[PDB]
Amino acid sequence: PVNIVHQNAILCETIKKENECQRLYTNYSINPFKKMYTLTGKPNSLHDEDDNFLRIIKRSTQEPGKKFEFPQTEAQEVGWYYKPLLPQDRGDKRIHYPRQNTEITKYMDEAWKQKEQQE
Amino acid sequence: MRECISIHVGQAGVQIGNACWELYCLEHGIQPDGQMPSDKTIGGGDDSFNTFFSETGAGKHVPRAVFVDLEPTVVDEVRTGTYRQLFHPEQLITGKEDAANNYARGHYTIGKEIVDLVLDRIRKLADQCTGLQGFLIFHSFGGGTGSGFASLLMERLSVDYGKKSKLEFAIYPAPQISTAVVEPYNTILTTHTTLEHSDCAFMVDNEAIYDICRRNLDIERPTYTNLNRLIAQIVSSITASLRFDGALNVDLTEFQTNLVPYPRIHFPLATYAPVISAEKAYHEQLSVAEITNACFEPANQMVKCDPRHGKYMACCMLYRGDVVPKDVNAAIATIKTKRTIQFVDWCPTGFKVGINYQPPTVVPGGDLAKVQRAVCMLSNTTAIAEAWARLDHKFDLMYAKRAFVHWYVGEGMEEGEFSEAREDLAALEKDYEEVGV
Amino acid sequence: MRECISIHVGQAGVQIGNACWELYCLEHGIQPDGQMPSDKTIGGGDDSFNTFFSETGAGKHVPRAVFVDLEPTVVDEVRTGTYRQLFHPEQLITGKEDAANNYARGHYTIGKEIVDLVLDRIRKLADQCTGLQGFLIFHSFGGGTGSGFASLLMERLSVDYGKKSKLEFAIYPAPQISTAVVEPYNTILTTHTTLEHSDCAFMVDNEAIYDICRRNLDIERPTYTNLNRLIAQIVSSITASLRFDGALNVDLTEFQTNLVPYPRIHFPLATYAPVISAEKAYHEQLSVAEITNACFEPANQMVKCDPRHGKYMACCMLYRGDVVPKDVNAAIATIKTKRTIQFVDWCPTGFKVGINYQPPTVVPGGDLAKVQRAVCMLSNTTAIAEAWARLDHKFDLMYAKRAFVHWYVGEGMEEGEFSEAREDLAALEKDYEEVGV
Amino acid sequence: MREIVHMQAGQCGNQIGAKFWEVISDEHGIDPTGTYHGDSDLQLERINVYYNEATGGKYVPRAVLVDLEPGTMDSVRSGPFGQIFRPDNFVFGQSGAGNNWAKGHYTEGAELVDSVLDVVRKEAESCDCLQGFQLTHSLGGGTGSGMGTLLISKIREEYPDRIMNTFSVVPSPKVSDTVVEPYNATLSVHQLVENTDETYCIDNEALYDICFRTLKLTTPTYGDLNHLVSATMSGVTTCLRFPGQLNADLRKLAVNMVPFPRLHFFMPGFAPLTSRGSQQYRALTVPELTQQMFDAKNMMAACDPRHGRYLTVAAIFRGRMSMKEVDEQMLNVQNKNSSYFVEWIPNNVKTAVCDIPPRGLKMSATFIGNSTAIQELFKRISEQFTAMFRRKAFLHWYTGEGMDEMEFTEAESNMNDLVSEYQQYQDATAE
Amino acid sequence: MREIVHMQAGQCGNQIGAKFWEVISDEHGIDPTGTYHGDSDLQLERINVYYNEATGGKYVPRAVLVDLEPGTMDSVRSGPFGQIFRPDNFVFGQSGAGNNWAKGHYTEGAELVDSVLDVVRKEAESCDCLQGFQLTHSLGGGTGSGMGTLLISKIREEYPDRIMNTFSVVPSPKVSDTVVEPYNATLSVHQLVENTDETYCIDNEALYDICFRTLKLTTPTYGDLNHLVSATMSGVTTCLRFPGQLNADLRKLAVNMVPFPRLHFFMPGFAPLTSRGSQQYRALTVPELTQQMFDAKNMMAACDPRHGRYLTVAAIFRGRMSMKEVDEQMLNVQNKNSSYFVEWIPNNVKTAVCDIPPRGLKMSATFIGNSTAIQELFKRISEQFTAMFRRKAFLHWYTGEGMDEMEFTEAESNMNDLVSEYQQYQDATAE
Ligand SMILES: Nc1nc2c(ncn2[C@@H]2O[C@H](COP(=O)(O)OP(=O)(O)OP(=O)(O)O)[C@@H](O)[C@H]2O)c(=O)[nH]1
Ligand SMILES: Nc1nc2c(ncn2[C@@H]2O[C@H](COP(=O)(O)OP(=O)(O)OP(=O)(O)O)[C@@H](O)[C@H]2O)c(=O)[nH]1
Ligand SMILES: Nc1nc2c(ncn2[C@@H]2O[C@H](COP(=O)(O)OP(=O)(O)O)[C@@H](O)[C@H]2O)c(=O)[nH]1
Ligand SMILES: Nc1nc2c(ncn2[C@@H]2O[C@H](COP(=O)(O)OP(=O)(O)O)[C@@H](O)[C@H]2O)c(=O)[nH]1
Ligand SMILES: [Mg+2]
Ligand SMILES: [Mg+2]
Repeated sequence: PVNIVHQNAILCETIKKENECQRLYTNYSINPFKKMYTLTGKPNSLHDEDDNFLRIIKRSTQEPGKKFEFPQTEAQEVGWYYKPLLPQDRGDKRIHYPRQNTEITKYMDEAWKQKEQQE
Repeated sequence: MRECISIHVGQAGVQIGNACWELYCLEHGIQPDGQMPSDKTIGGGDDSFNTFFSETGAGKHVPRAVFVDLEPTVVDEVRTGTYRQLFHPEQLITGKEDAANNYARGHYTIGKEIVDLVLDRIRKLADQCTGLQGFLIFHSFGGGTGSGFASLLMERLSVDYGKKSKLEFAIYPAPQISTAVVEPYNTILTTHTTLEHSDCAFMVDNEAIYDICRRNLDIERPTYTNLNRLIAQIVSSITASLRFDGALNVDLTEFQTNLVPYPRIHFPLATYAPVISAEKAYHEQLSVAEITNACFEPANQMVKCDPRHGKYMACCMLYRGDVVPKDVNAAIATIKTKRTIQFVDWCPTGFKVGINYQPPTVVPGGDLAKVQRAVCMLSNTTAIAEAWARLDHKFDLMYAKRAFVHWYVGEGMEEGEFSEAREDLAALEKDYEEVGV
Repeated sequence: MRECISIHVGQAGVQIGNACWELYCLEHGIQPDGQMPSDKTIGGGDDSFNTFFSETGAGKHVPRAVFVDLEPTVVDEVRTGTYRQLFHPEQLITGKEDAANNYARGHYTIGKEIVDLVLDRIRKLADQCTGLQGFLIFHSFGGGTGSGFASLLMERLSVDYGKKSKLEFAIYPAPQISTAVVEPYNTILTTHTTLEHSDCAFMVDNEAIYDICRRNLDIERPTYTNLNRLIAQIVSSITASLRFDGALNVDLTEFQTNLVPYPRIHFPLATYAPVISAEKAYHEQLSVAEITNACFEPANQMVKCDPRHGKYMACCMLYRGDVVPKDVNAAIATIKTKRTIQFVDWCPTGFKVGINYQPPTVVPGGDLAKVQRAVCMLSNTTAIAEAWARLDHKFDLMYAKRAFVHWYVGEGMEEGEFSEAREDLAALEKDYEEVGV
Repeated sequence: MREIVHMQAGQCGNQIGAKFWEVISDEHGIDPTGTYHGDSDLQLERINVYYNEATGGKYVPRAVLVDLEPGTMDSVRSGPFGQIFRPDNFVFGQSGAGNNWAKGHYTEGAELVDSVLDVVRKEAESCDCLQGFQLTHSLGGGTGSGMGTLLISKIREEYPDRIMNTFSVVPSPKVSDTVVEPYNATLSVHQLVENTDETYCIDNEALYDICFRTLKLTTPTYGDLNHLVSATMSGVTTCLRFPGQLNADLRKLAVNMVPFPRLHFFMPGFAPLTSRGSQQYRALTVPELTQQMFDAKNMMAACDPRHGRYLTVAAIFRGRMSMKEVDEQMLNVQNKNSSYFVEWIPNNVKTAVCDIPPRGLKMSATFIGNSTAIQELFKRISEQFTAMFRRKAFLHWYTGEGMDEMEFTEAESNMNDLVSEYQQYQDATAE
Repeated sequence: MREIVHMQAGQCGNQIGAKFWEVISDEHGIDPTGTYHGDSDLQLERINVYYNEATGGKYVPRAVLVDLEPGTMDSVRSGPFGQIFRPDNFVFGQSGAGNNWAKGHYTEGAELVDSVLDVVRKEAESCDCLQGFQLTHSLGGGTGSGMGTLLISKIREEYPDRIMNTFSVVPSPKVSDTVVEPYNATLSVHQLVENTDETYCIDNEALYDICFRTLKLTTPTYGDLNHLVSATMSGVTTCLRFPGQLNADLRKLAVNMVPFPRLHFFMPGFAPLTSRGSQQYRALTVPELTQQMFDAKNMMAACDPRHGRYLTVAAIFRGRMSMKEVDEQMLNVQNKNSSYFVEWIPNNVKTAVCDIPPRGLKMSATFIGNSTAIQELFKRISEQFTAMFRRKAFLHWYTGEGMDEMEFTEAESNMNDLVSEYQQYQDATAE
């Protein structure tokens, strides 16, 4: 092994790296699918904001469907129309027949609630 | 006072769950956030959601579902979708790597890592339970998560809960349509390992769903959305008697006793009617007899088996909507006076019927039409023997000289398990034959 | 009348007190400058703050706290912090040079010049009081000021006060993690010097709360501040009975007499429930049965030590919030009938309950969401035998060839008392294993 | 999550992987100066499968560039997207050894194997759950067939449970392509047999036939062929980067791909390749998509599929479509061309759908077919190797490097066993 | 108020002290004249540790610069941050020393010992609560060895309880940079054994290696080489002047590292350690800091850490971070490195995390290792001392002013004795 040949090979490689090839990135950017939280400031610490960050976190946690008017991948199409068409008055016993419990039933439902836990 | 815990495993479990839970929420008035809004709440009652939801917080309903899969994407879409606020975040369980259509991967490796977590979550849900009638487990025989980790769930739930029943909704591989190649291996393995554990497994062919969607629904461009929407309507018609008052109410433990004649013969076939479209429903006169015979047609049967090639062991009819038991009984009498509809001679009475007053609600953006009555027949015919003889044959051609076997035997299964599964299915086919004679 | 005297010794103890007095101030409505806010408590004030804060004629509230540390960094940070005018400026005792993880420096050389002033101020606070209940001594087992100075302080209070109760809050060394290297030395020394004067010492481990913050509170970067907030919630839950009212009110004088069976095993644990965050707390039933079940879980103790290889010798529950006592009885019945939770053969009576009406109070800038119920659970279980045994084994490995002993023999403690503490911890371990027969 | 590291090796590897990172960065919406500029939210879903996070919202590709002469990586880090990589991952050798397998394997290449494995460990322990390794090269020359095989062997003996795919540019049926290439290809596919859970064989002449029989390309150059390779080499792992109705990752494809371990040599292909003039006279549907999939002209390995039998085919679709139509077209092709599929494997098709299309191209599809027709390529390489090996030709370099004829003879033993295996499974019957 | 007195001895001592005072004045916001040119008030709370208040706003450093020639005094006075020192503290001789231990310990410099001790007493008796003395000398030279060791002996005789640390520069493995360096290295470390309490053996060769391989730095100049050691200075003395979550002072480090009293030779380290180019391509977190912490290309001593065993490792963290991660990574490095650490001492890591990160950095780490690998330097200098003492090389120009051979005899005796305890406690079985 010949030392100066090793170092100036490394020198040629380096000057080829830090020639004009650094861009000095001009955008912080936000990826709204990772989250980190490490401040948890001291209560006595008196020594310790971004509307675009509020907008991007709102569009991250904005319940998608309200941010696009046309759908996406069909799992975001299967529930595109969650609003039930017609007013659908559910109190109408003539049309809708939901099972309504009774005060004679709710009490002993509560009675076997802790009875059934050790079946 | 009654409910049922739904465990949805695999991609074919979670997409059917996305269809099912939107159907239940839109049927019960639940908004996707989990809050019952105005014009939906009624005073001093309406406990129909108690069989699938739980009242929580200060007015929120959370479902009794466990969404499990070994891979991401298809579950974190649910975590970041329309129903991202409906589910408890500890009920949306994912793994790191995928079972890779490998039953060995699903059952003897990384599938047996989140098994403790899912059984802990199921134990917590059964602690929150106020009276359990069973587990609705949604999967495909398919490959990987729907076979290995689902069969592990069968084993753990059977050795833990015991007396509680487990209804499966299982997507069978089609006769002609296939999307994988190791599914003849996976289906036989999971059938062997869940034969002793499953209580009743309702069988579904995707190819038959595409046939009925193109024929009756007039959907020349169908997809998994329509398939799982129709399967959701089937399971809703199963569970409607737990939620709505009817002339004849039939629950899970009645359904199992009425259907299966033997503890190994527990694989029935479901069909739904009408699957008529919105444009073609204007010209029809939907009535009890003409939907009963429509269910008995050999084209709405949802596994590609003609019931002519066999005998009906038993039959359960579930009616929803404006249905009168006189027309029910007249339709059943007409079906019995038909000659080609052959029941077994050892089962003279062959119909268990139920009628519920609540009509099947339809989801906007779907393809099914709103109808005033519907039938959900879940017959137990012998025609499934032809299909499983066919897939035993498809297993035999691949297992003739050890195709796709090195993965299983290198990652943990032994060679003899394949032979044990094959002889178990042979014995079961002979059981079908000797019962059918 | 029912009061406390809170002695905060060591950097860890001062951090606990920094969280604790913020929580106490927010509970009792005091401002950070010490003044009660204007246009409130117009009915004649309230006697709720009298447990912690003394009242002067200027309308300001002076806490009954003695901050002490030999290192003049954290106490000076308190003195220059937001809670500058709240504390008594002469209660903020601080040294000039720290013990620097040396029991000899904390107990003989450096600590003996400051224990004099600390006793003087403890006597001043005790004389300016009516009906003293006990001393809340917040320290840690890391050592130096935490071990040597706390041991010397407690030895000096033993001859002064005698029958008064001394509740200790110590941070136990983690089962895999130790920051200092002489932690076996200083833990064995502080245990030897606190086995005879302590009445009830709560160990609160660090990586246990790290795992709790990872799972329940759902934060991947928990600093010391979250740990101090959880310990502050624990001590607020245990001292809420002296300030508020409700059902059975449990006093500082006598949960020590209902938790300690023999006067060497005064070493219980602590567990808060629910420790769940906001989004996960929103989607669940916060009910008495499930919160007690979460209290009796191996993944929720504040010390990483499985409660399955040991038996619950005694246990005390504190239900802070609107808790109906019938659900409490049903819950404790369910845990008593469930298996895998074991009590010693001399334990048909093993629970003491105390229920309050005041709900837990949320601190702004924290992570725990406010919920209407909480249980602070204190178990004096014998499962800590394994932890005591591995600390004994670590001390044996250290002292087997005289590592890190030259400091102690140069400025204090000797090999003779090292052997004395060795045989004393041998006696403690053999009594601890003699109990479980 | 799932993550893959890409491992350019040689001149061919360092060009194809550079165009690959250009294409996948344009797909995920990354500028040459490493920042997000896209308009669709779903691009930043699975950045972590190919990129590592760097401070200030930066995504650096998990890529290792390996060469035994500096000039190739100097040309790579000169043009667009050359400054997106970690500069410490550029591992260079100031020796040469560009067209000698022996001197690239047991010589001055093997002094660089420690450095390239150190970079591999650094890129592989900085992720939560590593899935596999993708490595790109050609089966000819010293820096892409000796370095590649030694690196694959070392990573296989280090991390045996991860998936391993290599994309190799296999030789041409006609012409020469660097005369000692039969030697290099023979005792490179020798190490490709035991390792490399799946290998993608790409033929240069097949690529030229694709660019000029269907795509026009009146000035077809070199980067367009690299684009054609990179389109499918990105479309294989689109189920890891985008959600779909039916996803299928590398382990899924590997499990349902090879019936036997020594059968992992495939033919890639891209469906919606058409000329600019003929773009107007087209209707992008699943029928025409699978019509251009099942297409001997669009195979990037020449090795005509109708001269053998298909073992397993796979389709990875991308876009808005109906899988009734997808499964119906696969059913139709298997029902019609039944003699070209092995009859002891019923339904030998694996299809998956991801509903995220590329830029433009309303629908697209990627074909991966494992057939018995690669025995033509292996027989050709065996015949040329025996012709140049019988009269001791072009062997004194290897023997003076330090090898011996026993390795070459067992290399032909393994290759002839491989040919016999493909022939046996080609003519095997069901019963 | 904890107090440290700073002393420089020789050319190396004055240069490294000048760089340390420059860096600490930049941290505390003190201009070269003396006025506080800073922003926050938190750096005035503990400014009395390394500064003494004067009339007006001036803050004079407590530095007791020593030399036997005025040349380096003139250089440090003309250089930047040179007028900040008190002009009554520059104590320099006239005769000459700087390569001879006899000339720096027994005569010539022996006259200056009284003056230096007078200045040391004046500076150390103006302190409220003295903690220790930091000598920044260099063993193996002249006054860095002779004057440094004699001053250490006098201060340890006068003040037996205060902590005492040296930052001596050990001889390089290659080159010599001084012919009588093997003589003076032993003759200095003999006094360094039973007098000092901490010795941070910094190496020129490892400094070259860490400036070249990690920092690139095509020209190494000279300012960066001492800038790294000054970063180690300010990293290890952070807790005495800045508040933090975990506070460990010099005495806590003393009771944490050295198990047995003559085992106090520590390996320094500093590890944000980013290169010129690969800094945007690198994400700085606790995993990356710990990876640079436990890396052989980062410990700035000559000895290879693979040889021997780790007795203990300190980890001084600066910045705002999480205790769970900075705790679990020091757990998992021990879990990964089984035989590297000693088994008879469990969990050989002392962490200490403090706020207020250094200037122009997010987070920072200061490695301090007490591995048994440092016995190699002791062994090698014992080898050269034997090799030249068997033929009395350079011995008469030691004996010219006293220096009977018994000093060499029971210098070499202890020289090999320390090798004996390092070997005995290196690989001893626990039980
Ligand atoms: N009807 C219907 N079937 C589906 C759907 N998704 C998947 N399948 C079926 O699932 C089969 C594939 O097996 P899966 O259960 O999906 O396997 P997996 O859940 O993806 O688990 P892995 O293979 O390990 O990833 C296919 O044959 C499909 O028929 C769906 O949304 N609707
Ligand atoms: N929960 C919690 N624990 C802490 C905190 N600060 C220090 N500790 C614990 O304290 C241990 C270190 O020993 P300490 O008790 O801090 O020693 P000290 O109180 O500083 O006393 P001296 O060392 O003599 O100055 C560590 O192992 C930590 O577990 C804190 O803010 N919160
Ligand atoms: N398709 C394709 N083929 C290439 C590319 N680069 C080189 N080749 C083929 O590789 C053969 C020679 O490979 P070579 O450069 O010697 O590989 P090396 O030894 O690793 O440098 C040539 O005949 C080319 O046909 C490329 O970017 N794309
Ligand atoms: N960092 C640093 N090291 C030095 C300097 N001068 C000498 N050394 C090292 O110290 C050894 C000799 O020191 P020497 O010049 O005799 O110190 P002196 O007594 O002050 O003259 C050599 O091995 C050098 O590597 C210096 O100015 N700075
Ligand atoms: Mg899947
Ligand atoms: Mg301290």
